[PDB]
Amino acid sequence: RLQRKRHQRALKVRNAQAQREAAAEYAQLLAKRLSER
Amino acid sequence: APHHWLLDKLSGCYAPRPSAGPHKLRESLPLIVFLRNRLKYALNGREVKAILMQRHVKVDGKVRTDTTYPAGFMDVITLDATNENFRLVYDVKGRFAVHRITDEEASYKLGKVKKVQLGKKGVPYVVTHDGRTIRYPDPNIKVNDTVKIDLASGKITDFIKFDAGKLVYVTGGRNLGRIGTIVHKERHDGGFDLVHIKDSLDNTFVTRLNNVFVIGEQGKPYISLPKG
Amino acid sequence: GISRDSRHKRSATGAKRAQFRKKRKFELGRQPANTKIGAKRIHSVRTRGGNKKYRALRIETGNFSWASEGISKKTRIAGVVYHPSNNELVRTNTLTKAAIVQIDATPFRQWFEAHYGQTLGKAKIESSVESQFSAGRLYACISSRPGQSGRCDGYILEGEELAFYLRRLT
Amino acid sequence: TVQSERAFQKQPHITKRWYKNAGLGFKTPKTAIEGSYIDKKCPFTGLVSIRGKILTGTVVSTKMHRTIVIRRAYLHYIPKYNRYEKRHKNVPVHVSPAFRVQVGDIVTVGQCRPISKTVRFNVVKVS
Amino acid sequence: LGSRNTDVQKLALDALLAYKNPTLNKYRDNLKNLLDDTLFKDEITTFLTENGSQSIKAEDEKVVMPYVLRIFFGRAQVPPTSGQKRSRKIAVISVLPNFKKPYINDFLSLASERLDYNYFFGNSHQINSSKATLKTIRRMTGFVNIVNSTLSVLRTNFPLHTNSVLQPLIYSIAMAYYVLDTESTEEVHLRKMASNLRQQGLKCLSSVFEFVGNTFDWSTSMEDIYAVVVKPRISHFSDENLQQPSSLLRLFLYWAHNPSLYQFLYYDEFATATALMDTISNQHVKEAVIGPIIEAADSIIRNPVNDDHYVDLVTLICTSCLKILPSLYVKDSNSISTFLNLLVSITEMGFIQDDHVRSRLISSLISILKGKLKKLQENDTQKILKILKLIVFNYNCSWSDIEELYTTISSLFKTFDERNLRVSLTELFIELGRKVPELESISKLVADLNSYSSSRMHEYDFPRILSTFKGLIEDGYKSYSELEWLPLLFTFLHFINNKEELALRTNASHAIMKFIDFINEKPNLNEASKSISMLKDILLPNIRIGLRDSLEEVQSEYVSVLSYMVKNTKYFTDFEDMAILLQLHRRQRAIKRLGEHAHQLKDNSISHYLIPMIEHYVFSRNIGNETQIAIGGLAQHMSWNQYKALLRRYISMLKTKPNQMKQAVQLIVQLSVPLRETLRIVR
RNA sequence: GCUCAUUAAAUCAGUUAUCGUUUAUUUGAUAGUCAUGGUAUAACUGUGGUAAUUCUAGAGCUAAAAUCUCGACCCUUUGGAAGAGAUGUAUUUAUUAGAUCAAUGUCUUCGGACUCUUUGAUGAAUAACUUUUCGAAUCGCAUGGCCUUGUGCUGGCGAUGGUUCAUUCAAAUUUCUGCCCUAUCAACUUUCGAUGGUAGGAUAGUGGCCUACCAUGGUUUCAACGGGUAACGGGGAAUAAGGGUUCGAUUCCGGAGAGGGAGCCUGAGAAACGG
Repeated sequence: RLQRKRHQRALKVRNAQAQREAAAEYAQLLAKRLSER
Repeated sequence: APHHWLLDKLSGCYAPRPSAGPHKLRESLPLIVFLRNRLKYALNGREVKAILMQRHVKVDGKVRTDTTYPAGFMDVITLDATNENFRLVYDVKGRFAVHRITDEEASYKLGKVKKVQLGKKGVPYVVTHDGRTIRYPDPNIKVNDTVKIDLASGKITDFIKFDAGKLVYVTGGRNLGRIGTIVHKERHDGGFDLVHIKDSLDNTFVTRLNNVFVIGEQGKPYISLPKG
Repeated sequence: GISRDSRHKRSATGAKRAQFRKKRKFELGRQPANTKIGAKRIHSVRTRGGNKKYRALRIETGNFSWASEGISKKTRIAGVVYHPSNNELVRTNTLTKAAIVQIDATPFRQWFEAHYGQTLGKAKIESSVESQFSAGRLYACISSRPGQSGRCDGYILEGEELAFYLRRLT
Repeated sequence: TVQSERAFQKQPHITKRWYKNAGLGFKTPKTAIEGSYIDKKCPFTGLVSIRGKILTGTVVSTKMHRTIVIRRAYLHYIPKYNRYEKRHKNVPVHVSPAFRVQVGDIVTVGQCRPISKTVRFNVVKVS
Repeated sequence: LGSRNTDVQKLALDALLAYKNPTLNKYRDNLKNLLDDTLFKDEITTFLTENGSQSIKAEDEKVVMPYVLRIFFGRAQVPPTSGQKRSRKIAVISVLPNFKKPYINDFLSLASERLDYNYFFGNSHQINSSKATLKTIRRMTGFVNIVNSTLSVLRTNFPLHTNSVLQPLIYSIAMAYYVLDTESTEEVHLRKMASNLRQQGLKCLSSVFEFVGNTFDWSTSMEDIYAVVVKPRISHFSDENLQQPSSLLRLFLYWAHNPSLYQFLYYDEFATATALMDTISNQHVKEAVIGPIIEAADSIIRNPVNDDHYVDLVTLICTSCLKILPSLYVKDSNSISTFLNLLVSITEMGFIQDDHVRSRLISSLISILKGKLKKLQENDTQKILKILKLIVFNYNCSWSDIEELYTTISSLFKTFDERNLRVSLTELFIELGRKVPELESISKLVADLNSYSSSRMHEYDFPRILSTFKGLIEDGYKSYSELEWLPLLFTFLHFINNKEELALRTNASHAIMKFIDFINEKPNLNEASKSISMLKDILLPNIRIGLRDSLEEVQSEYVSVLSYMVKNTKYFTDFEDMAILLQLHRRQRAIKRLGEHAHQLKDNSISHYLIPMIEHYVFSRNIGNETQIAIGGLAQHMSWNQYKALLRRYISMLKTKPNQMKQAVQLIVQLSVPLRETLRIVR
């Protein structure tokens, strides 16, 4: 419970730091490659 | 049970119907007839199931435990027998053909794009024939072009435009896969956009636009089509 | 029990009613869900498994726009005065699409004073709508189909939209 | 004039008249894109989309308002008779108020989310 | 009632119902429906709705005003974590606008009673209650958010009492500045909250200036409000507001727009003007931020102050006008229109009237003449013409600077297209000739421009133009007067654009022949080449102008001019290398007998003369077939680069123009006929 | 699943589009702005009735925020650093959009002015609401960063839960073609709209499908409409029959219904013989 509230608050920010950084990661791949065109 | 399965009439009354998946059902193929009926590799469906559960085979980089996964054009099949790697290919004589590929050409897969559309939050995407969706594509690709997929990510390594002069394999229609794969393109009444193909035996014959499969260049194409 | 099926009709030649099927679940021509004004009532209708249509049976307010500045507030309904495709629909006071219905757009006036600060002669708009802010009975159409939306939406009529419609009023 | 009914019409367009490119090698006449008729069922500056099947044929009837009848025909080869025999099947198509279409008048037609139970095609180019 | 708990709200509603009041007993259903969260929007639309059904009485709503406001503020004080709670907050903001004016003052004082502003009002500017509690910050943020909600609903109706609304907002603004002054690096959450408090307070203050305008007399507390502005913001205000038009910048811009608050900027000791000018003079400023400064100076110019230090504000604007000369070149269409209008307003005031100011204005007019007015509107071109006329109205005149200005004016007169703007430019040149000392050719060109403008005004001056053309034919205008002939070249090009029977075209050819004879008489390598280069610049563009035009009279006049110019001048080495030359049946026979059959190198002379006639024959049947044979002779008489340019012109016209594709291909095949013959000869 | 049923482009075979639609299931992408204060339903005994049902009533007890032309810039790009930057979809209507350059050029006064098929790169979002979402509900492993030394703010894989698109089997209409004797039936359709226009309702959706008000039209001697078919006959539907002349055999096949009309019901499936 308290241990489960540890893993809940850990994972809720873990996919936040994973996906939304990856959201900007291929966004900058678009930005570098649009400058190529 | 049609003839592109390349299965004998003996040993089976009800052919295994393919399940729902990333391909049209007519050129679909379950992995059970790929192993125990064309590779002659298993003997019963129960060990075909045991092949899938013990995860020594995989398709397109995913383990994909299903008896009736439909298999499309030149899918990458990964097996663990002397680290061998397999790819399908189409034959002129109305059948299927799988052959050994090494791992460098197994890393990519050259696939035709189906449609292109601007998506959510203003981003563009593109879809292929195998259901794989690639976003932020090349803006210079059009309908009936092709793309290489990474097999680790879904992005682009290589791409060529549809044109008149380069190797554009044929798939579907009254014909099914003649080697030589190019003359040119023109229009027609009713739609049904005319694509002509000239073989190595130098005969020209017309097809449709949905059968476009740009496989490479004269000399070197990107696919490892074997020797007959 | 209404039919939306295509084979009930006559052919281009006028073929004589070949009588192939009877009615199934798929061509279920639903009832005409005519509404009225009053306290808001909602019906949820399940079609095609997971599509939830919203039948608006009674409705009292709507989201009507004013295109000259592009704004829309919530306005209390008053009553329909004209419909193009029907006349007894007006006497029934049932609000379908494109029906010309009165409102008392007091918060439109309240927004106008909160954006300009000048009274309405008791940057500018044309004179034919100054005839009825004093009356407080502003005309508006219906934009969305209320029978499946479960919502009432429209816009205020604008310039020539009056000058063609009070011509059709009289 | 254009206003001839009990309701004003204007397409929502998903410049005051949004040009829409057909594809399939087509371009608007200048009368259509600077017209005044609204006509949301017309394939240009309207919600309907032109795509798919195309056909060309000769107008045979233009007697009434905003749809016309096209005679398309072929010297149809009956195999047992070894004879090309002309057969016409006059299909009715919609006509937009951008092309002053009379009988004769070779044109091109294509499918336009078919309108009323026999109108399956729509004019896109005159000649 | 002020608590955010719903059970406390229901307990207070039971306390309100227990109070002896018959109107509240009549409105007991209204209190229960407002307490019910499921009927929260329904109670506003029925019980709280005025000018409709189920409205309260006049005496009943006046007595129950504080109870209704405390319930509404308690609904507002609930946190909007949920979407329904956020929609309840928006409905609470919307329902407050239709109650009353004094009830809105009571609800604002109720929010002010929740906060604390007596200690800050008692002190001059110090935060005496030095408590940096986040709860004190959150209470100030809630009152700021409620005021922002109130300003959003009632943007021209939200009244503001000075002691109630303005004093607590200033106290919240001063607390945020005191929090930022005490902002250590440890309390990151408190520093971030005060930053949002400063951002919300500045937007609320900008909205308050936007809401009041000329309504609320804000001049009573304007001294303390600007004291809060000068301390927290004006430390590095010019060094900060440079990304876009800032909240303090828009507050200064609205203070610039309002004449009463313009005196409030004048109440400050020119600190706002010095900050605005230095932000305008920033090294890496943005165009959108600078554009607000230009509009603010235009409002200051259009509305001069009738008070103290107004000339000091005018002198600060004139010093900003000195910085505005290096500006207006690092910037859309509206920015060009605003920069032109600000320069026109500065010239209308005439504050920069010094000789060194006019020297910088001459440099500014040099950059203005450098900027071509093709993209700009004709009114902006007329405004630039009026601004230069204002500089011409100033007596600051030179010789070398006037000569560079006359060269730009002659380029402007040749490129002039508007009838009114060319009339103003000719009047500007008439003013320029009178203003610039030792400008007699400018005065002569002013007489030439006056006859040109009178010819545009009426057709009777066409005989006066012909007499002036006869006078210039009798001239006498040598290479020294080629600057006057440059205005004559612009006038001839203006006549070339028109169709006045080519009388000026033949007279300018006679004037060029007289000028070439004087240039041939003057054997100096500088002045004769300068007249030749002026002739080469004015004829070769006119040859290309005559190439595109269908005026055969212009082409025949150019043919007679080029016959005499090749015979007399013949100066260039490239012209000497190309000097291999000197109805339809006569044109075909002359083309076959020309030097194209006698030369293989003269590409430039053949292309500049015969290719326009070949294109004219391409548009006009037998002549086109004869031109194709003439093109083949010209292709054998051309160079490698010129043949590729003609082929690229032929190939691109074949793809684009569907007029004559086969004729262009036949011309390409005739061009390929000499190319294949030369390729086999090389092989 | 069972028995009775032939209407001759009718089913059916497909040449095709569904940017006009639906989709549980198949894949591929896909977000963010008090360790239950709280209701859990859950059963149980304990007497009864009724001829009688899986008939039944009543009683008690279960520091939730990162991003920026980025910047005043400094002192280096390992950079950091003032702060007008503001940053959830779902429905459901509106308002605003969704070119020129470095030129392999002619030409130049040998700088570089005349800069798309003259190197080459190609333009043509939101203000409101609704009977939103509360914006990882779970889980197996690990037993970490370091003092906030507390049963701590912690993550490496979290397999798997959701949101919206494309694909997929599922059909819905529909494009054309593929059939039999016939003109000793020449006109038929409005004699259930017959043909279009627009609007509205309904539909998952185009739709005369239906309704409203208009205009009167549409298909034909190239045969519209009409008489014949155990259409147990057709369909390459299907291997073959290693010679039973052309098939011995394989299957699709024409529908309605669960005593009979009438209406309703849930499911991505259906007017169910599982109400």
